[PDB]
Amino acid sequence: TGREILEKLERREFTREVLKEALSINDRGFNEALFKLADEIRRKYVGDEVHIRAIIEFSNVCRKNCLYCGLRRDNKNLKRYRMTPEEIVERARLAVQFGAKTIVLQSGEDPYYMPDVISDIVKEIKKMGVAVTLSLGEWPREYYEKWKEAGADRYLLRHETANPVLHRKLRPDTSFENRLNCLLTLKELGYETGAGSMVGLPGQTIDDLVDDLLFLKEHDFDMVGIGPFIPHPDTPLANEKKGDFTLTLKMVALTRILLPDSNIPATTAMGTIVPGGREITLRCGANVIMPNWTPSPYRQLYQLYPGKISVFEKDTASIPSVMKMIELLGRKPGRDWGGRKRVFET
Ligand SMILES: C[C@H](CCC(=O)NCCC[N+](C)(C)CCCS(=O)(=O)[O-])[C@H]1CC[C@H]2[C@@H]3[C@H](O)C[C@@H]4C[C@H](O)CC[C@]4(C)[C@H]3C[C@H](O)[C@]12C
Ligand SMILES: C[C@H](CCC(=O)NCCC[N+](C)(C)CCCS(=O)(=O)[O-])[C@H]1CC[C@H]2[C@@H]3[C@H](O)C[C@@H]4C[C@H](O)CC[C@]4(C)[C@H]3C[C@H](O)[C@]12C
Ligand SMILES: Nc1ncnc2c1ncn2[C@@H]1O[C@H](CSCC[C@H](N)C(=O)O)[C@@H](O)[C@H]1O
Ligand SMILES: */O=C(\[O])[C@]1([C])[N][C](C([O])=O)[C]S1
Ligand code: SF4
Ligand SMILES: [Cl-]
Repeated sequence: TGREILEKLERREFTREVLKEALSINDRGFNEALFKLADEIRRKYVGDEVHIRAIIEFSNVCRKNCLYCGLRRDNKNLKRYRMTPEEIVERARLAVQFGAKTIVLQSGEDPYYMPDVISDIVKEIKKMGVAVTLSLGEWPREYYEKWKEAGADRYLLRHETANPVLHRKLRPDTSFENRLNCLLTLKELGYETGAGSMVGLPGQTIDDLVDDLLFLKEHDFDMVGIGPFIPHPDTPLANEKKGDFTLTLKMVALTRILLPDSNIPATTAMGTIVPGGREITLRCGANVIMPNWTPSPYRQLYQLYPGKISVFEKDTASIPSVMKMIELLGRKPGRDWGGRKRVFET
């Protein structure tokens, strides 16, 4: 029964079977109660502040060939771009002028910048008195060390899928073992570390989703980014089914229940698959939003999946828009960098 699974979630009995059953029950009443539980846990542990992370997608060049991703190297039907270091720093400064307290630098795995150009950019942005998060993919330990010395605070490296077999199939350049080793290295070097997964990948099962939740709980990540798989027409997965929004939302809710003090974004992919999806997600366990700060004419070229929102508006619209969102949700913008504030418990 749903009521018993809720009770067990409330008492923190996070067994495999309780998670499977939560993910398998499709009853509306159960789902709504699960979302209310996550919302309430969010409020109690991380409060009403919604932390704004301004993301600059500074290059869409990638050396990898992930099957799901529109930036994969085999996609010849994409105009590739690279922002200059000066452009990146000045665009970051503009976001800080607009009130961002974290700058996220994201790219394809583009060798050009690595490691020294990144280091230089990080140092310049850190002078602005904000947190810096990197989301650059898999690189040697030495690169991660250089970036940490340069002042980077956080690193986002979604684990994608905790099924090693599925991982290697979808990400043929690498492996789950490699991805995990990167995540462990980042944690050792003192980054606030983010992981997370896609929901509704071709071949992914409900037991796989359970294993994603258990993986996340085991390593106690600071941030967890979850969104649905959205097929891209210039990829091998073009004809596969999109991930289900509701199931994805349940994954966010369960993540908050499992990791009550973590930082959990309402991802752009959630807002792409359903109009108003980020706002829903912020009411079902999430506490972070990542407005797109990539400038025109590049923004529209950073196409991991189609239909991405925030492309038609002026390139400074997103920060004001999320501030309006936060207000209409009855929430508050973050006052500090929004680092993880651990609540030690039993
Ligand atoms: C806004 C709609 C529809 C509400 C509605 O329209 N219900 C009828 C009117 C009720 N009023 C009290 C306004 C008047 C009553 C007198 S009347 O004469 O109208 O009958 C309600 C119906 C179900 C609600 C969600 C679920 O909970 C799950 C979840 C819990 C989290 O925590 C917050 C997020 C989320 C997604 C909820 C958001 C929102 O809250 C929803 C969509
Ligand atoms: C960038 C330009 C020119 C002046 C400038 O370069 N300003 C640097 C401000 C730096 N900070 C954000 C760190 C100040 C924090 C002050 S605070 O008292 O909010 O802590 C300034 C002038 C007016 C400012 C907007 C309005 O105000 C309304 C609104 C308030 C929100 O809040 C943040 C978003 C928004 C849209 C503002 C963004 C930005 O800022 C604007 C465009
Ligand atoms: N088709 C698609 N649908 C939904 N999310 C996708 C997607 N393609 C990629 N993503 C997400 O986009 C993220 C950013 S890729 C850029 C960061 C870095 N190269 C890296 O891979 O870590 C990936 O973590 C993945 O979860
Ligand atoms: O999960 C995240 O941190 C990011 C930044 N959100 C992006 C999206 O498109 O939803 C991809 S990773
Ligand atoms: S998911 Fe990241 S590493 Fe993989 S192809 Fe896309 S940009 Fe490159
Ligand atoms: Cl961050």
